[PDB]
Amino acid sequence: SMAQRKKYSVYGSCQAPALAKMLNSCPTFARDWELVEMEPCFVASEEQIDRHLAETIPKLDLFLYQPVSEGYRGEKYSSVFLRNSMPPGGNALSVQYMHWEGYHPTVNSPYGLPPHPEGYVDALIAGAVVMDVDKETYLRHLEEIGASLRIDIDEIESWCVDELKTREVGENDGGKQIDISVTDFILANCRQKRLFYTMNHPTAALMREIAARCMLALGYTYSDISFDQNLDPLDVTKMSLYPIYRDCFDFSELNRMNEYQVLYKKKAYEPYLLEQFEWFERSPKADVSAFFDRVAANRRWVRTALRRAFE
Ligand SMILES: *SCCNC(=O)CCNC(=O)[C@H](O)C(C)(C)COP(=O)(O)OP(=O)(O)OC[C@H]1O[C@@H](n2cnc3c(N)ncnc32)[C@H](O)[C@@H]1OP(=O)(O)O
Ligand SMILES: [Cl-]
Ligand SMILES: [Cl-]
Ligand SMILES: [Cl-]
Ligand SMILES: [Cl-]
Repeated sequence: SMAQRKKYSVYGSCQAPALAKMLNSCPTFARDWELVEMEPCFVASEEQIDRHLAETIPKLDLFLYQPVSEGYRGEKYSSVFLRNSMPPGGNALSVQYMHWEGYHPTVNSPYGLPPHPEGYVDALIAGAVVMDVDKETYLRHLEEIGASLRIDIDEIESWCVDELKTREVGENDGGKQIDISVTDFILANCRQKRLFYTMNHPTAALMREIAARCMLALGYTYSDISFDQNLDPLDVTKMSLYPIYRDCFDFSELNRMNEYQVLYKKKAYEPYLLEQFEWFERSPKADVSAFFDRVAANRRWVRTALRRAFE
């Protein structure tokens, strides 16, 4: 019934609690399923993950999860190890980890550098710092950078799709193919609808879409699927598209590059980008260079933009 709904959990990145929130907002889903919450992979403590292996997972009818490698934090947090503890007759369905750099091709997260309080940094700025390009020069060249990215938009999108398709194979989930994905949807809609606020924070529209695919995988009909349209669980931070590049997107509005939102606060694009320079200049140059090299290695358009703007 209702006090006798089946039990499910959602484990994975920050997208996992967001997906549970979205699913719970569908009355037909909520009629059948009761959430038992699991902390996501980046925050679960050892005590918490131990408890979930012992007490949560063996009681689930459904484990919706994103692939998480053993190398991330250890076996205990890995999707292979967690799903192994499911009871007989339980169902474990993998859900795509949604990552897409196509709106903000200059943005990534620190590797080998201190964590940034906002979680994201502009990697092209890191390259400029290494190249001894001054912050004022960079700010005067935003259009040249955006023009380069615009010329390269198809290459960028092709790579973004390939990264998702490669991950569908599930190497970080013991070689199990990902059950539930939205790759074709993302490519087909990305220029028409804003699908990501940051590379790994889907907007409401994308969260609804993936939640819908989960419901289809569970055997619900298309007509069963409806969500709270006001839910936008990953809206904390909103990266701004660069000038010129932004005009490739149907939704693009204000001010020659929009303000950023970071941790729910608005920040004008000029001070935001100047502060990125200041942040990188605090770290050892060798480490900033290692970071930029790591980002640029498989992202041709990044070095191309730096060269076209600053050579
Ligand atoms: S909801 C956003 C919360 N943020 C995070 O969890 C931090 C960023 N994500 C990750 O570190 C990983 O994606 C997690 C969730 C821990 C899973 O890690 P795995 O070891 O299982 O494997 P991944 O392939 O998911 O991650 C490895 C690196 O690859 C980046 N990444 C994932 N997906 C893509 C796509 N499609 N394109 C490019 N890069 C992608 C991850 O961010 C991660 O980056 P590193 O810089 O190597 O940490
Ligand atoms: Cl059971
Ligand atoms: Cl799809
Ligand atoms: Cl924008
Ligand atoms: Cl060229």
